[PDB]
Amino acid sequence: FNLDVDSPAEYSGPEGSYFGFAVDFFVPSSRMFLLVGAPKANTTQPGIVEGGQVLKCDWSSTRRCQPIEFDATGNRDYAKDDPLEFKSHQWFGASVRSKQDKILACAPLYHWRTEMKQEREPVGTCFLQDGTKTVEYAPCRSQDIDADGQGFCQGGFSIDFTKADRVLLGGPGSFYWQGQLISDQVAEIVSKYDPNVYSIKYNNQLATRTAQAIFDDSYLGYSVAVGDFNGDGIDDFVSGVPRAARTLGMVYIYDGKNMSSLYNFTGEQMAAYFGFSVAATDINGDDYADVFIGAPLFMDRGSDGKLQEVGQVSVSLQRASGDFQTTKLNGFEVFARFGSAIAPLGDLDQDGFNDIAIAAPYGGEDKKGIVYIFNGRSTGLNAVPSQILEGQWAARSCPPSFGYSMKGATDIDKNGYPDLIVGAFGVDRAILYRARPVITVNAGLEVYPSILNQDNKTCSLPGTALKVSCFNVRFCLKADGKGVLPRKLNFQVELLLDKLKGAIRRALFLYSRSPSHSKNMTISRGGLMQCEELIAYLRDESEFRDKLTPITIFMEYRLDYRTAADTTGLQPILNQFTPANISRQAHILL
Amino acid sequence: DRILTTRNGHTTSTTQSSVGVTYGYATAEDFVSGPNTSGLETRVAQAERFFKTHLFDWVTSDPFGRCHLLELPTDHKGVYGYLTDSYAYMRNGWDVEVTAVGNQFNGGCLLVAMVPELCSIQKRELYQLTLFPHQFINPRTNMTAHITVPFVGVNRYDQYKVHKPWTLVVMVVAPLTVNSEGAPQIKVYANIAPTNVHVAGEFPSKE
Amino acid sequence: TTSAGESADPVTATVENYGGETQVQRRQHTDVSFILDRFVKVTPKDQINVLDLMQTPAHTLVGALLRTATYYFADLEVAVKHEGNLTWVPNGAPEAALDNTTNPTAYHKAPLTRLALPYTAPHRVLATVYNGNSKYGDGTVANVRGDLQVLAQKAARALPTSFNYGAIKATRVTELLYRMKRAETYCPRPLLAIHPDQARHKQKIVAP
Amino acid sequence: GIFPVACSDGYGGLVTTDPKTADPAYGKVFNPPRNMLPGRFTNFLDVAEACPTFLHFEGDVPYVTTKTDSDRVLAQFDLSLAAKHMSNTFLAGLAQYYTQYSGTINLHFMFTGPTDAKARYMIAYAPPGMEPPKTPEAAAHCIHAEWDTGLNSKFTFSIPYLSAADYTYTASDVAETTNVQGWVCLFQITHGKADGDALVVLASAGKDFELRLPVDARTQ
Amino acid sequence: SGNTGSIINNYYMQQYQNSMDTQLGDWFSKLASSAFSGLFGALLA
Ligand SMILES: [Ca+2]
Ligand SMILES: [Mg+2]
Repeated sequence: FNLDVDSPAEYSGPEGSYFGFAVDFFVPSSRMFLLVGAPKANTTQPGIVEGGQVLKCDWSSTRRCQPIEFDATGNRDYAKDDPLEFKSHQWFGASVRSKQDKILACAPLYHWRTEMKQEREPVGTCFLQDGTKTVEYAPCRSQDIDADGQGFCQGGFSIDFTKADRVLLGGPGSFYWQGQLISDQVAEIVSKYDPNVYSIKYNNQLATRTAQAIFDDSYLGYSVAVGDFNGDGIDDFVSGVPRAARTLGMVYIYDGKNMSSLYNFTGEQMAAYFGFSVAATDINGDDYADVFIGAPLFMDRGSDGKLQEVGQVSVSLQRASGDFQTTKLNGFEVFARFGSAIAPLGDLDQDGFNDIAIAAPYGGEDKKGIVYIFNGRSTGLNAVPSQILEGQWAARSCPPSFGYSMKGATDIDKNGYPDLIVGAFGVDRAILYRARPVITVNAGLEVYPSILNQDNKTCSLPGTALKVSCFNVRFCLKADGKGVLPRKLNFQVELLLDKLKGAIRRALFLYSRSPSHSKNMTISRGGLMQCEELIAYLRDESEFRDKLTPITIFMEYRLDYRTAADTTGLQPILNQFTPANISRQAHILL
Repeated sequence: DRILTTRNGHTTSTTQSSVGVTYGYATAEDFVSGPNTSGLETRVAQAERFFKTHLFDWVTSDPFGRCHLLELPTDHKGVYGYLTDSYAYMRNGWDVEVTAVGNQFNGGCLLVAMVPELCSIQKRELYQLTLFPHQFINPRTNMTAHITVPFVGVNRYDQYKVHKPWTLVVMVVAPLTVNSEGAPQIKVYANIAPTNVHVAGEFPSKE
Repeated sequence: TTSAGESADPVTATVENYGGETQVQRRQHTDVSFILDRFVKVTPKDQINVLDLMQTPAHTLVGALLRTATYYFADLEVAVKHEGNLTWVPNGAPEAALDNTTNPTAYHKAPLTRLALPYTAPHRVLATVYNGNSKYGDGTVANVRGDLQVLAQKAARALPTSFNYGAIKATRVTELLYRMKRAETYCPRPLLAIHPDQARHKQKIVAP
Repeated sequence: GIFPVACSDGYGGLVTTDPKTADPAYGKVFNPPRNMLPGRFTNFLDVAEACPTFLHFEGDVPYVTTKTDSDRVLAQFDLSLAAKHMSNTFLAGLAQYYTQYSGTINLHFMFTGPTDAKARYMIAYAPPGMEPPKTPEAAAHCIHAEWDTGLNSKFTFSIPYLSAADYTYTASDVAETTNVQGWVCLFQITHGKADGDALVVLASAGKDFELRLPVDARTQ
Repeated sequence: SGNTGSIINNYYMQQYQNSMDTQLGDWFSKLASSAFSGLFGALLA
């Protein structure tokens, strides 16, 4: 609820290159780097155009996006006068998952001919960068070939990293479009790979082979997720099956230790990609991952009879063992695919729990896109959104779909709150929304005494010799919030008296002789509760009429966005579900 | 001068338009007393009778080569098909008899053929179906074709649940040409009969 | 000769019916035991080759002329050009018995080693086409498959390896040749010559 | 001493059609018995002589249709075993694996019309040397034969073997396009109400038909 | 007898050369020799 929509970090790319299909954070473990992969960008290999590259956008100082390609080798050969690999239009940049220093730039649409016959099998290959080493990881490239093998496996579709340095790869088209999730550690990638050997086969290859006949054309591994789902600490290998049981959708959560099934789910609507985009993160508070299943092609049962394609995201909460609670989260606008750009946010505001961002690509005005922010709480996950986002540039032939590639759980603007890389491949634009420093503001209004006698006569009205009833108004202000931001918060305190009295107000101050008062109170963040006390008296008996309406004091303060910028130049924001104005009452006896 | 009424067992079949019976591949049966059965075979004389079946409806829109292939033995729901589910090894010949009754004012002809082990044919292969035991039917001359063949096979006794040696084939050589005075649509029937079956090896009962 | 047109008994209206006479005709070159016992090339695999006669091609002489018969009996002698040692194995032994040398190996004598094998099949007479062919069965497990699983012309392939004469295994066979002698054939099948697109199939005949 | 021989040169190579039999390696094999098993043929001509097989006409059909116009040529095909009309016949199936033949070729002519349609036909053999005849008047001066459709509905006409040489090539020459072995013409002379009715034809080996010198067609 | 052309006797006996056949206790040559010829009706010269 603190995304910088005013002046975000704009990132562009080449024309017709789909700049914003696979983005990820990168930290040279300071400095930060963005990873925006363009699948149809110009490559440095001769004779190959629109192949794909990984542009690393520099956010520090000035935005410096540099097109980077790891293994830039040309089309290799095997027999004679026949290219072994066809990198032309390979769409290099469909899934680029990174972890600290490792950059996993996968490519499922990488073609490779058969070692026994001249063909063209899209087997997919990944280019991994371990710190400063450039290696290639492609488990779906060995003895297995077309049909009864891994020819259409497209290794590098659903990739993710765990906590024990285990690369999780998942190809839906493995073995007659069934699927296979091969996870191999980086030690076997940097120590077991050889560019001279074409049949790459690792030792500890934990995956799932063929099964029966009903599992054909199921896309086993369309979305992956990491976390604990059985109780062992090691992150498991979640697999999404969109085409399970006459096209319904089931999620097969495999163990991340010896490859074993744990729990199975059930879809909602037939043909809806029940498992297109998943995100495993804590949302309840128990240090357990909670997979939130996406559903782009879902049609909610409306009241007009005709169904509307709005999408659905199921929010599952894991307790101690594996009791996942499903919470139906319906979409919004029609033709929005609510459940495609799902990315965990983590400690977005340091409120004790983690948050998550779910953006609607094909939704929004003019088919642009609206990024829905879902902040966590003590119970579970909020259903209603908190901030509505819009697009910037327009599109050409491909639909815009603002908000497709996005990650999180990694600080990038150096302040403690992770931002959101909203990468849109339709408009070829990657816009980075920065997280504004959330300020936990705690106000206060102590108007004593409570009861107000009409004939009390305590103070003395200056300028005349007629006593009137008076009361003390002591309003306190306090600010407390984590992050890197100037503590000198210039709050614009607006003092208002008698909100009900439309008519003539009965309560006015003494130092200003006016009901509405303007005060500039600049307090400090994290220090002490800076309070202020003043005296406010009541009008004379021969002025007002009603003697039963309580005095409702309404104070409305607003942080002046001027000197609140530092280093990054970002304006902080207040806490969610916390109004910047308060109002109390004062009874008047008769 | 003509004896033109056949019978097998207690069922007869009289036709008055028989051009003649064609004995295919042999006039007499093989030695039924094999060494691969240790003398535990026996003849079932009660399997020898006809049983009728329907093949297709030869109409005027059928071009050259509308063939029909039914594998013998087919589903016999009588005495003969009881032996298929009660004995493992059995052998027999066949004496088929197809009927294509129109009148003597239709035209065209359809070839009838008993052919062993028939699968995966071409329509270019149909020009040489004459090599098998065959007998033409045209309505200008006859109505029936009566072919008789012995047990052929890779080995002496057969497992009919996993193997079908013969295949009755009728294909149409000239199309049916009706006239102002012919019959519009003729229907091809057939009554098939085994000859001298010999079963060996009793199955256990299904109970 | 006017005949009964549908009885399908053989009729030979000879050339004497319009004057003239017939000559003495000799048919040695069309005998079924003379035309089949000559060497034919088949494509080999690298090491293990079952000695089935229906892996002879359909364009060659005694492969397209062996498929004229439904049932055939013939003793096989092979001639194989190889390197290493070539062990023949009889019908129905386990394929792990190809490595053992007690089975009839032939040591390498340059250039090739021809050797006469007996009919080792259990059946009285081998065959070419089975009905119904490919019936585990009928058909193993699913298996499907996709789209080309229904429309496919790969069902006329036999599965029981009992119509084989056995298997030979060497280090690398290069060219192995079949011929079949004392050949008896039964129950003829149709034989096809290739289809002309012209008025007559004119090919370039040999000429000085 | 030992018996001296001379290991002669030029002899002893592997010939693929030789009458040398290979040395045995595995003896004492007794086959299962096969005696009096049905359907045995000995020579390939006896299958070709006892079993006639259809021809090929325009439209991939074996039958020829009667013609209700002034032109009376039912079919006119050149006489070779590599012809277009003879192609699907079994007789030209095994004559694709030889070089040269001699003897008669029987043609069988079955009429498949109704009982009220009557017609009569003729078939003539035009020897090579000039153009084949296009009318039944001009083809009366060949070695011809006529028949009409009645009770016995099949007619068998044995093509004579006329040639200079004693054997004629079963493969028509690739370059030479005159077809100097001969034509065979079959006509209709008249027909009574035989429109749309067929004449299915067949071909068989003759009484004195014998082939010679086998080679490998190799699906050419 | 086949495609043999040797007038000498074989070296290996009969049973180390072929597979011996066993009796237990042809067609198309009889079919092609029963072929009808001549005419069907009364011919003239
Ligand atoms: Ca398709
Ligand atoms: Mg389909």
